Amino acid sequence: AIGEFMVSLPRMVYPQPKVLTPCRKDVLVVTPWLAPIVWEGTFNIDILNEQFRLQNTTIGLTVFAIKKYVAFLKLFLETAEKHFMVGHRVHYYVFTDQPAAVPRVTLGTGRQLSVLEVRAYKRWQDVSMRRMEMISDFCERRFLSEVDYLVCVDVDMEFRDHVGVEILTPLFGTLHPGFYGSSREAFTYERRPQSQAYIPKDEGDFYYGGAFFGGSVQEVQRLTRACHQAMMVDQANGIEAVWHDESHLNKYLLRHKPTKVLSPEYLWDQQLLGWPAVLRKLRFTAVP
Amino acid sequence: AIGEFMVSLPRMVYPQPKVLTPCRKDVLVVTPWLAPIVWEGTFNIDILNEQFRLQNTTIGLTVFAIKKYVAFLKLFLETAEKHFMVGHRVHYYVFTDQPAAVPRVTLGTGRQLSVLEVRAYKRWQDVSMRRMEMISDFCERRFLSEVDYLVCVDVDMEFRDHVGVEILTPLFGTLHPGFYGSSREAFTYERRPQSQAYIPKDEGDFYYGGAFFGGSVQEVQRLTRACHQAMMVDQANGIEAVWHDESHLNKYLLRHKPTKVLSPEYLWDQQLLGWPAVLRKLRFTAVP
Repeated sequence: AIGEFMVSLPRMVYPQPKVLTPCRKDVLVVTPWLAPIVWEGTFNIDILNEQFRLQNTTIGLTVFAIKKYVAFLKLFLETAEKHFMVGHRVHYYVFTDQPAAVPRVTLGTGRQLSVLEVRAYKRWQDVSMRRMEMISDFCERRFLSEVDYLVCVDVDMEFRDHVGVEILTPLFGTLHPGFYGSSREAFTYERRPQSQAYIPKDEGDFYYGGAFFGGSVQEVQRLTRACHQAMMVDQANGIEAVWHDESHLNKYLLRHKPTKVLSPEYLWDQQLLGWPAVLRKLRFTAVP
Repeated sequence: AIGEFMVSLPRMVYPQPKVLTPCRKDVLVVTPWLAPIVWEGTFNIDILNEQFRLQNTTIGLTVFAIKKYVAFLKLFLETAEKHFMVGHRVHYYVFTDQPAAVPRVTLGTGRQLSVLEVRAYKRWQDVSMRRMEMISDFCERRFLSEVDYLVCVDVDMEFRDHVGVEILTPLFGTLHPGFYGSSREAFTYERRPQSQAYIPKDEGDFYYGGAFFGGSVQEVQRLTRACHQAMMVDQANGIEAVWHDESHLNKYLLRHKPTKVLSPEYLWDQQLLGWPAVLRKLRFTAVP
């Protein structure tokens, strides 16, 4: 559960934080609205693990695997078992058009998987809107009873390093690895005023990736509901945003600021971008 | 109100945050448990003001003025009117043994003051415990109906610069200006194991000042209730902590980590410590 009376932490011995020493000198570690930007060196995972285990935290992971993308699930789940929220309760939700193609992956204790079938829609429009629509319906269903936080990711990926409770907060986005060093005029936001996703050239904090976002169930139900309704307006107006639900996600997080932002450690592509010195760990990566 | 459905922010034009430029290179701006440490240069006050005004935020300030300390109230309130939460709804609660000695200070719109009398206790023990006891009783009374956040400060102080919604969070402490550069063995925590406030030599994140703490009403009612009960145990055991309620506040915030920590900008003494280059603004200061 979240925000509930929480017991005292036990005695712990760790290095004293030093007020007059920055934790990173090469990157921004806090937004202008005082949300942490999560990089290696910003968190002590031992303290955070204690805090979240004392709250009996359950994390849901949602992933959509449609048509040939089912091929990606075996590595995705195997690597999640090695690196995602180890030590905590996890519930994976795999949305697919092919229930029988889901691989039988062995899970650690406290971890479960549900397979949810999707309707194989006739119209590409309903396909484009499907993820936001489905996440928001289950949010008001199983998710509210079953998990405290939801993480929504793409399947054509693998975990290579720790992804844990440091990311948990009411609402988070992740810096897209193609744009974290770019000026805002270069961001690929929707630029046509006729779209609900429109953001003007002089606005924008970050370009967030559609492949990794999440939050508390309530906040994820708000975001996905908003993006789905906005996409439905655009479809009625005969316009499709340049980057589909990612365009809507960016308009949402511009107007409703995330309470944590994840660094590109959490969403990377080594084939296209290599391993820059500013990335001390590559945690969740494109499969080539 | 807090955590309630919040409307979208309006269009705003401001400088793009740059991911590859730290906001401060001379100080730590985030704790190891990912709480922001609030310094000048870490926040855009325009964004935060919008967020908190859209939530119709009311901030209560509590201050105790006993015996000759009533003399400090005129400057304390006059300077609060110039610098504390301007633009937002404020309710000052002045706890005093001398209701008639409270100065008639002119308040801006949306700002009110209540005078609450204290019992002039016979025993110094009940005096030492009085602030935590009284704050926690009103927390379960007027505060829960009347304000969203509570800030609890000492009266022998003056505001010299902005103190605003950047500080608001479920639970905050402030770095004591005497210790922000010290190692933990130097912190004046209670060191006797017989006291409820005991902290061992190898433990401790920061030394927090008893003169400036706060949070949501629920979290402040938890902290003050805990410190009052712990002080009552110590009194039954015939021990008084070295720094009274400040010792208990430190034991509390060690075991229950604050969600924001305020830099010594927010609690300073220029007579004793000058104006170091690391302090870009001196916001709330000892009266000499």
